[PDB]
Amino acid sequence: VKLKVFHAGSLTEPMKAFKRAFEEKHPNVEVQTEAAGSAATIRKVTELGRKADVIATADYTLIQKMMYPEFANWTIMFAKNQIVLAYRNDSRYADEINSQNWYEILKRPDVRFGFSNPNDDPCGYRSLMAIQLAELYYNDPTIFDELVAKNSNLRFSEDNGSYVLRMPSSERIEINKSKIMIRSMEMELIHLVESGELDYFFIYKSVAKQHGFNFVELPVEIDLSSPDYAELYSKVKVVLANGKEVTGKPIVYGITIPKNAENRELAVEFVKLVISEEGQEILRELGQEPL
Repeated sequence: VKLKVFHAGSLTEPMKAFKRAFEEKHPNVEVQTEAAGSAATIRKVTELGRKADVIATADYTLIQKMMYPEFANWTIMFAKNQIVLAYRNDSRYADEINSQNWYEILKRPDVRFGFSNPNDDPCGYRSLMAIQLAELYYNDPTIFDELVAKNSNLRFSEDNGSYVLRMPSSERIEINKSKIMIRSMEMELIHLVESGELDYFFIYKSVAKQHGFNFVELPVEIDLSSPDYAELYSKVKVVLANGKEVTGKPIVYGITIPKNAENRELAVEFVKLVISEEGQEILRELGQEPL
């Protein structure tokens, strides 16, 4: 039996461990995993005609938003994460950057950075959310302006302390290639930093640690990690090109079994593994703390 599991890119390393654990208990099963940004992952089912047994996203709310009621009808929340700014030892100004000067380093004309496509990937909208929340935290209304809006056609508008970014369609996104690179999913940015095409990238802390990158921790007030800062996070919103609206929220992953799953019984057992104490420990060892 082939169990089809489509998941957020940031779940790639945990999914290797889940596959191994599951196949140990179920010798007649091959877990077939595919990584993509969580919205692109869900569109495999909602637009590209695929059948999946398990969908796992980096933002639990996308399952309800994009799949209910025709393709799914429940979601289980699991795991947390945190946005950081990652780099290599050889990245320009690596020896200088810290939590106080990070946005000044990124503004330098000889520094290149990346983030993923918000239309496809929660890490991408969360990265833009964090940079805009920085304007509030540092009381500096030029950070998003100078890093992103002047280097793209991505812009937040402001009203009484709340901010909204309306995404262009993915084909209409424009980026200044001398400063920024984007990819559909955050995991693709790893290759660009490893090749030297980027100095820095916005990424989850878990992935930075898994892949051995250095990173700067961003303030808890902007990095979407903590339930205790939900009221600050909620001051930013991104309207994705498909019209779905995502608000800044503490990062919480989600899992479901689609209505068209072919292997429902085994899918139930796989979901049980992910959310079990064993699954929580797999995730914790790989850098994602439990709810």
